[PDB]
Amino acid sequence: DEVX
Amino acid sequence: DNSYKMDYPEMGLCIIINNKNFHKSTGMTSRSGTDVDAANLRETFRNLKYEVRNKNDLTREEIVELMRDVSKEDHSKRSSFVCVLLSHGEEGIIFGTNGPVDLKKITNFFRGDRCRSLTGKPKLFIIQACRGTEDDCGIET
Amino acid sequence: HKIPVEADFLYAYSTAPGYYSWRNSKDGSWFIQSLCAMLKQYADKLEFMHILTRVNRKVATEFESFSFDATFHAKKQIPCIVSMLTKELYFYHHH
Repeated sequence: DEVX
Repeated sequence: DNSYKMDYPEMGLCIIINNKNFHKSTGMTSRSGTDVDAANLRETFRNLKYEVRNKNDLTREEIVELMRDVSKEDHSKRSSFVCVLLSHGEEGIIFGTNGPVDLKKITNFFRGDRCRSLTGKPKLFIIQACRGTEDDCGIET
Repeated sequence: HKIPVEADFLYAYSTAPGYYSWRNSKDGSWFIQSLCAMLKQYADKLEFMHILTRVNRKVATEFESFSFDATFHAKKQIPCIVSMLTKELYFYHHH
């Protein structure tokens, strides 16, 4: 999971 | 009267802007997984009978040019318009590979008075992008 | 005889104002994953706002971030439907  | 007329010859265009790689100055790391989204959206809208056009890694200038050109097309035989933006973002902003551009600049091209062939027709903008840096800790239910 | 120039726009934001939006490197973004799934399952029946409402529920309930960095761990997300639409939208047509 990564953040935009 | 209560429902948009969707029986024009074409459902309309589905423009997908898939930005994965950015210039270091943006400080944005490669958006791993975005190609999965792009492919998923292409198939999904294909099944809805939309004319899908995928575009990858566009600079902020290219995004504006693309939107301008698309808004200048004759959409008379199209029931609606869809634009999907996949990229980094901030509140009210979407990122080109080289920097930020206001979402308002993009959507304005399609205003009821600037894109006459889409007047009275649904214009959808689907935006997968950050709108700031706040996180939601949630609450147990 | 005239309609607002801002009318008939629908902005389906992946997240609420001011917030992060999550994307999984293997499966794609939570929002797009959910959007496509709900469209595939309900576009032949439900009105768009109702499909998007199910997307909101799917993203809100089935996803939670996992990170080795506690600062980005166990986070949640809710999409944001912004509608200036004046009519119901169905991707099907009764002929």
